[PDB]
Amino acid sequence: SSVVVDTNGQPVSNGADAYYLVPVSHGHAGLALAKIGNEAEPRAVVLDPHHRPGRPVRFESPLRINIIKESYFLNIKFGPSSSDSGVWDVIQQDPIGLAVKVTDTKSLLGPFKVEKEGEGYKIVYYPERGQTGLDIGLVHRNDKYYLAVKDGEPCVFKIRKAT
Amino acid sequence: IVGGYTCGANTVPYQVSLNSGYHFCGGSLINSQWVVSAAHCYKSGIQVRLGEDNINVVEGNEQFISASKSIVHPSYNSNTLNNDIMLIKLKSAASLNSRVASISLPTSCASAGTQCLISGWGNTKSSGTSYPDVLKCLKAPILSDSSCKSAYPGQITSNMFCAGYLEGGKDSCQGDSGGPVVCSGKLQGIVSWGSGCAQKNKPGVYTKVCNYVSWIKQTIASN
Repeated sequence: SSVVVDTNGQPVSNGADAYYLVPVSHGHAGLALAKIGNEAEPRAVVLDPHHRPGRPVRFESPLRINIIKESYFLNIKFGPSSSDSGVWDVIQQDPIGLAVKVTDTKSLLGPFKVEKEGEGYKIVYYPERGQTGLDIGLVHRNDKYYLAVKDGEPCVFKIRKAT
Repeated sequence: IVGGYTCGANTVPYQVSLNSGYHFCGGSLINSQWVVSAAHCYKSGIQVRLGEDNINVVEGNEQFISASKSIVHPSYNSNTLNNDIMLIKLKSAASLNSRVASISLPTSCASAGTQCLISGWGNTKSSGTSYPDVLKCLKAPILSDSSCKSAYPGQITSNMFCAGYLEGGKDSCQGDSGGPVVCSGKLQGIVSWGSGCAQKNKPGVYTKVCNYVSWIKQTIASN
């Protein structure tokens, strides 16, 4: 039910602004893309020490309200607002597991919620809307932290408006 | 509102803004003490602002009245967007004047092709963002339920209708939520959702107020 808030105490906007997700426990690491399996292009969303503050994200709901609440199902994307590229999804892929990846399509209602956790927020993934959520955490591999389902062990972020 | 026009001061006197230090939703004054808005606009300690045309300045014709009760529809489902309606009882009666008047509830449902007035202070752009100082207005027709369902497969219930233009260019948008859709002088819709704003084949989706009139009347009667 609560409004999601940025590091300056302002409500997070619905698509209008981009935000850095700043991890509280891995301060020297930012959002980036990396290769997973035998893939040519980097499509996995990671926290990378050589990428700080990292690529910023937008949070999008079809609801015609200009702020985001913890109860809204969201698309999360890199890049511009009205685009369909850089859209986060969760895809089973070795060696990571339920890996957060980027794709080039965007459903009406995305599968994510942003929920308060400790001193910031966690990203929670919903396989379907009626169900309980799965925390997004980190899989440490190849000197980076792949975002993946890790229920019980969320990566806690502060949300800093890109400006 | 994308592709709309400046309403003008006295033109939409039943429009209110829902405020918690910032404007976040529209609403409609349905009598001196009751406002209807969208369930997804629910927030603690809502202040309703009435008589506003320019949201960013204290014009003096304003009335700022706190909500005393905010009643989300008991079947509101945050997973499906169904039953997206809320009633706010104001703590005191609004004083009615040239810029503050109530909109009445419909006696029956509106038909496809009927022209409606949709208003709000939401985003005026289909790509990017720009928020107006003054209230914006749009004339938009109700679309058939079949074409609404073709536009958004699996997501349109009996308590929603589409309105606008499958061509694009003219629509409600972010910041318009909870605001009025008025057809034949009666409140027929509440701004709810859509895929983007003013995009081809992605019309606005509105809460179908004619389905809720008995619930609204009962709720007002008992509270």
